[PDB]
Amino acid sequence: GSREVAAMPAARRLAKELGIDASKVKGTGPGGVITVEDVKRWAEETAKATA
Repeated sequence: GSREVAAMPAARRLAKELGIDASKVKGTGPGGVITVEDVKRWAEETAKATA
């Protein structure tokens, strides 16, 4: 399924609890699933940005 974006539960759950568009989170997990590390790393990438 290349014409569909996957989003595992862990990343999905946190994504919904964090308020981030998992789609915006280029998932690289087996089957195009946005991995937890993907959402977490990005979520922090935003907060990491100071200026």
